[PDB]
Amino acid sequence: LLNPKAESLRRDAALKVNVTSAEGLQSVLETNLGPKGTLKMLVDGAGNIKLTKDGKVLLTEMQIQSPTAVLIARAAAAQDEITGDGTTTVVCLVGELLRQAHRFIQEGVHPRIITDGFEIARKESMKFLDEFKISKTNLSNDREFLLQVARSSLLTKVDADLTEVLTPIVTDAVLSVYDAQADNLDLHMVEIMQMQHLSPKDTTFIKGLVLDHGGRHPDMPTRVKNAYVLILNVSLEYEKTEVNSGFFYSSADQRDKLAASERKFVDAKLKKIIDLKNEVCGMDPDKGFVIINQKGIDPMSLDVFAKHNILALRRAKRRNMERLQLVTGGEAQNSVEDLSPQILGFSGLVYQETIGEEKFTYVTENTDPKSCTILIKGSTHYALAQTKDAVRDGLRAVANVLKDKNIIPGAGAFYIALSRYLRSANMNKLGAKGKTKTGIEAFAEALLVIPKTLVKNSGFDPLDVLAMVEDELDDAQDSDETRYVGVDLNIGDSCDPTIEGIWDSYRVLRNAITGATGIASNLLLCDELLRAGR
Amino acid sequence: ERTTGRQAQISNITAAKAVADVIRTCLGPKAMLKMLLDPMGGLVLTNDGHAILREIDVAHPAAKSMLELSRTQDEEVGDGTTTVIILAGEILAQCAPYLIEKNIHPVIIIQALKKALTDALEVIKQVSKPVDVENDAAMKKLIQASIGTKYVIHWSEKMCELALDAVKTVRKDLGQTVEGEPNFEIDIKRYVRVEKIPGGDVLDSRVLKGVLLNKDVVHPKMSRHIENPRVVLLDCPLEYKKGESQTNIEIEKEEDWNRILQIEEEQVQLMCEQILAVRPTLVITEKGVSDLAQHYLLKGGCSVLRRVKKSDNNRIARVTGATIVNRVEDLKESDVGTNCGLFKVEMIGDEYFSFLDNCKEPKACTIMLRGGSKDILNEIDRNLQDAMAVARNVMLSPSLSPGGGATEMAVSVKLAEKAKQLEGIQQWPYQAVADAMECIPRTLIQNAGGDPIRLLSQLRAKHAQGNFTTGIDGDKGKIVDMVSYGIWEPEVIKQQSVKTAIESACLLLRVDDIVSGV
Amino acid sequence: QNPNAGLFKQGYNSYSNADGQIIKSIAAIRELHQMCLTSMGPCGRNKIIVNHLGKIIITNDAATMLRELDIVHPAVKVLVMATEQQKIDMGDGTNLVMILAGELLNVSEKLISMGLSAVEIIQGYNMARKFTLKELDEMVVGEITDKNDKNELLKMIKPVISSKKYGSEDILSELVSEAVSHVLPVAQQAGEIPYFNVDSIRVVKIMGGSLSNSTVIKGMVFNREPEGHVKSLSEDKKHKVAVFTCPLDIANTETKGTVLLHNAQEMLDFSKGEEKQIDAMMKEIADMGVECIVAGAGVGELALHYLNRYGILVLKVPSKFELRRLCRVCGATPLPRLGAPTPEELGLVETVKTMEIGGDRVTVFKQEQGEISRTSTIILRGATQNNLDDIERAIDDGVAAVKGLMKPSGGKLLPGAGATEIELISRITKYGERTPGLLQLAIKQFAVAFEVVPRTLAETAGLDVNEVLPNLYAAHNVTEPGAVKTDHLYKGVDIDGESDEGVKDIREENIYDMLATKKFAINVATEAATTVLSIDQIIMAKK
Repeated sequence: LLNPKAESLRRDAALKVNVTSAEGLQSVLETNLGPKGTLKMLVDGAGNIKLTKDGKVLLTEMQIQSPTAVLIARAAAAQDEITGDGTTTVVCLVGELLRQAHRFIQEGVHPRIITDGFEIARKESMKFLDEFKISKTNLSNDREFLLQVARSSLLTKVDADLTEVLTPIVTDAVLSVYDAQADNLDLHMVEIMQMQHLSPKDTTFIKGLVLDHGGRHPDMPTRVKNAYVLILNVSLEYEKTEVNSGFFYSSADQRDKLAASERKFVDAKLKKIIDLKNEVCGMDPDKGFVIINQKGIDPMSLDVFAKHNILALRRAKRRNMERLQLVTGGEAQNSVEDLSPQILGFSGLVYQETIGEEKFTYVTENTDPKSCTILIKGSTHYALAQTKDAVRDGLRAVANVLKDKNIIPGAGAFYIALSRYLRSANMNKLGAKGKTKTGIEAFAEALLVIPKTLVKNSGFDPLDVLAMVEDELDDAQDSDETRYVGVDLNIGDSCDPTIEGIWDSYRVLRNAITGATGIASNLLLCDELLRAGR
Repeated sequence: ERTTGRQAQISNITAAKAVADVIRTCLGPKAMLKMLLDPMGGLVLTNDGHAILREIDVAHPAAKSMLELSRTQDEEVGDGTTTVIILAGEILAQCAPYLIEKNIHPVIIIQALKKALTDALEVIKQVSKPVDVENDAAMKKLIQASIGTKYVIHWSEKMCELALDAVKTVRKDLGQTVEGEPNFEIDIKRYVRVEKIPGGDVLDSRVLKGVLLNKDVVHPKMSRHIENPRVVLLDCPLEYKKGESQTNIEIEKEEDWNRILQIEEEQVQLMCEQILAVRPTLVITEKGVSDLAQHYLLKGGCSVLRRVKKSDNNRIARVTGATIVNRVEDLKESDVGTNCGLFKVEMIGDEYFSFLDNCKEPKACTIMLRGGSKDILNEIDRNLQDAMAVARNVMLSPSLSPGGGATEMAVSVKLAEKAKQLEGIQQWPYQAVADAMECIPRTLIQNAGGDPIRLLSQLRAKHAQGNFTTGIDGDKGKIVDMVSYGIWEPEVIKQQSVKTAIESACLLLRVDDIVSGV
Repeated sequence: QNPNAGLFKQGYNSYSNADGQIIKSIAAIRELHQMCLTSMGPCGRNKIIVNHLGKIIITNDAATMLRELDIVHPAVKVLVMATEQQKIDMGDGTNLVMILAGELLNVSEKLISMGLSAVEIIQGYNMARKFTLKELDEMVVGEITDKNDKNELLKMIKPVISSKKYGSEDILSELVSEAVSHVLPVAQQAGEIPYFNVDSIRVVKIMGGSLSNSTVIKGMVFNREPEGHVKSLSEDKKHKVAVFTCPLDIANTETKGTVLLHNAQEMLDFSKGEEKQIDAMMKEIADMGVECIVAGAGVGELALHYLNRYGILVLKVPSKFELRRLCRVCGATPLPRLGAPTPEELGLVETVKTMEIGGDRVTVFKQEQGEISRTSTIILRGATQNNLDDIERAIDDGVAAVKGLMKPSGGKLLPGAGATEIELISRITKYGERTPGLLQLAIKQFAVAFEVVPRTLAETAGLDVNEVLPNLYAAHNVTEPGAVKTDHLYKGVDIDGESDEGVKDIREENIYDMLATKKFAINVATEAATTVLSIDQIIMAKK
């Protein structure tokens, strides 16, 4: 009962293959869970090596041969487009759920019963999530909570040393773009830049924008205080006769004379620019003048600008000009003849940074730039990639926390509490039937994988840590008090996540649980494997 | 190359069984999922029976024939895509030992299968229960089963009404001894296509008792509302005409180029007068229409539509009765499409309309669907197609049969009881068919996670000693009364599934060898 | 390279149900089930089996084939033991038991394929067995009244011979009836006191002629040359017969006593002693009236001369069984010593003569008026050894069956040729339909298992089963204008072979089967089937 050029799995072979693939994927992503996890090394074969820990990036870049593993990875990748985190959690939950389901199936439990039990446990876990969350306040002085959230997000991705650098940077960058008002949050207001030949710890935060192109004249001021930003779209390069002409001569002296005569066109515009500079705070103290000049500038015009204590850039990207239109408030002048003071903007200190391979300009310290820039600094490609990924993850986590005020303490407290709540309530109710108890117990046990994996990664024995956490929870319940009990990966004993400062996003946990349950149900319902199209 | 003896029959039966076993688990709400693995790295976990039977490649010709049968039934009938294959495969498997072990000739098996088909149809008719096809409440309740628990669950309330209204508009309930029973001549594919109108809500959707045309007036100075419309259809364009053979235009003076325009005016005027001779109110031409022709037709007091596709005219001739004449000079007074309702062009949702409805029964209509987005419109269109197919199945025979395998179990029991009294060699295939009918309840029990043996035995005992309305519960998995739980399926689907499965089994049994040939 | 997991007992042969051994055992049994299916029925056929001595064995008995065939699989051994039990206890129906067990296992295979647990199958088989055994009591049509007459005996003898030697049942039944009538006592209507024994009739064959030349002897027959000058005795009644075990020679002591003639003195002394002792012993035996002397050992030259002198019949019987038969016939007691004609130990034979049958002369010891013998001998004639062997087997089967006519359902008669099987099929099907639960499938399969007998009869006769089987079903399942079935309800399975339509009624040929035989065969077959099905794993240790 088969056809050529095809292969199929019969009886329970499909279930065994799917379970094995899920276990393999879990073991692949088991070691990188939590701040105590490890990093994976990826080689593309072209000489580029990536050292990454984020589950989404690892799944996207890594090639997967097992079709079931491919399906699991693709399903878990949805977390990135919804919550931005929890892919590893989804994979671990799917793996443990499939392990338990296979164990029960070996005892004769039909897959549909397990699926129904998983659905019931999912509903109960959603109820527990609703009852267990903590409402965050809307106070504008919540900077401490944002710092705690950023630290929690970063510790999972960094070596615990760059955390002190990235936490304040991420917190400030996210807070500046989203003021203490309803409005809205858009992470596109935060620019991400990378620089080479610098120490990893050099990463800093810039209030405003940073321009790639720098000055090209030694006499330009290094720093300009309270500068007026001028954006000019008219090219200041050498101009020729407006009508048909040429350079026909017997000696280069005639060509030089013709060039000097033709330079008057640029000279006239330079005169207007200098007049504007002089009129607007020409000699006022603590004032400056900076010109962007999107288009190119002739060296003679650069020297003319420098001799007037004017810092002029050239050959800037249109995107940079559009960003400056808001960062500095200045407008782009299409024609010098219509140039007027109203075009000029205003900005704080303007500093030029010289690098061996390039030169940057800073246009930060703006009254209301409605944007900010984060400068990732590193000496190696992998370090820069890791820093960028950590910064983006922290930005997304803080944005999710700000937009969604529902906050749930982490440190493994949520998973253990949910497992206990399920084991109690589902067994006390038995709302569907006894036969669903197998699936209920499987789901409850699988939900405990995350704390066990975290403890295993931290090097401590999961049994003792789980026993201590359960004992503390039992004591709290006997005391008739509300208490959150988590896992301290540094000491090994139990700890209160609300005091240490470990928190998890409501959306992340909700989506991870839903996705894991859905993937487990879909895989457990696979009766056979079919091959076609060959 | 060549296969002789029982080997060819064994090969065909094995191919049929292999095809059936794949989808054996595609029945019931508890249907299991399947993995489709392409030669590349992509795969899906779709559980749709049609998708499984479509994406599965089979080398054996019998499997290809079975897949083609299922694909054809997927459009001929609204349901039973997987039931037909499962039933045919089970029947073939049951008949296999008789052909192989009992040395029974295929002709006897085929005849017995046909007789069992007749008996099964009789039993299905006996066990079916009537429904009220005239009361809208009963039809809405029945059709809600195929509309709820879907993307259109939100608008189900109005979706049921829209589908029922469309089906009734295309449904012709007639009974007499002169022309016979038309069988309602329901055609959804051709004359029920849904028109997607952006904007509005589902509750705003209406059923047009005719054809809706999206062609606006070809000239602003044209009537937009006729209370006594009459449609005339033509193909030949109204413009300058050249000779059948090569035609050359030779002009000496520049001003003489107006001769072509004068000839065009003369010909167009003659054609327009010929068209107007039949007292028309709207002129539809498949080919292009010149501005002069539009002016001449307007002078006669009628509207003009040009470059209209044949698809519109095919339905216009059905809802208006207008006869299309290729040549204008051959137009006849009797070709005018009288008995037309209106030419109203009221715009809905910033879209152009042209209603050609009436209070007649042309067995054609148009569904004016409204929605808040294109995705909603497409999903509602698909759900309305499914609901109208279900309603057509229900209304083609005012009765329904119990679901959950009760009908199959009752058919098996009655077939066994009748076969016990036949007293002939054919008794064996009748028992094989009766046993194969048990496939559906076995699949339901297996998908529900119950006992495949004890539950089936209890159901069979209940049918033998109790009523035939007992079946397998989709959720509980126990033996319960289908009527109490509201589990039902249309009788038409069951009859068609049984007939097609038995006919396919007979056809496959007829083939006793596969030989190379071109 | 392939790892081996789950095996811990031994590398020796071992089977478990995890790999479907429950069906593999049935498949293995099918190898001999097919062999035995060709033996049952009047149109059965023999098979050629080569013995370990290089001889050719041809027989229609399935039990003989099983004995001459090598049995390896324990599942086959179970059926072999069941067949042996059937033969020992009943003496007939080995084919019935074997075929019924095979069909029960075959249907059990289908039940297992359907997914029914073996426990339910066994329970249903037990229930169906009990139902069938109870029903067989009501299926009796006729009954043997135990008149001991040849006409009544033939009714049971004829069907027994059939299916063992086809085409000669008419003559073999007459021969068996004649032989039985010579040994049956004067009694009627008495089934509690045994009268007939299986060993009461001896079967012998003589080459030459045909079966039509066979006859029956009213006494013991010896097929060995007398080795003497006296060939037969006169017709005088009550001839005294002396039976000896020591060779007829000079009497000596128990220890040693060897006589060796080395020289003239020893020669003369031993010659005189032997002559005097032999002469005295023979004279003393003759004076008592002994006309015949039978010795289990040889006879000396002087012994032969003196036996001729007194006209004493000379006969040697090296077979102790023949000596026991002679002693039973005449009542004589074996004499371990010579010259001891004790009247209390001498027997009496009314007539002793040498008769020529087909050119071969044999000695017959028969009784006419006094000391009537309770044993008889059947002499078979034929030019073919295979036919003679088949006839001997048929005669033995008939003799064994005759002993079964006692009270315990011996006289009860059932309609043969599958009619009883069809009636049981219908009754068991009805019972299974009435029986609730999963046992109905097992009851229906048990009923179906009985369809083999009509199928085997149709196939062995060359008839088309596709037409015979529905005809049989219609004949046994009829609708009559009344609440009670009537007309010909005893239609069986006919063999025809020349021209016929449908089947013939049993009463036309009086083909009946013993109730006890069928009942015991069904019981044994069901027990064997249950035993085989109850084994889901076989574990053995290497020798």
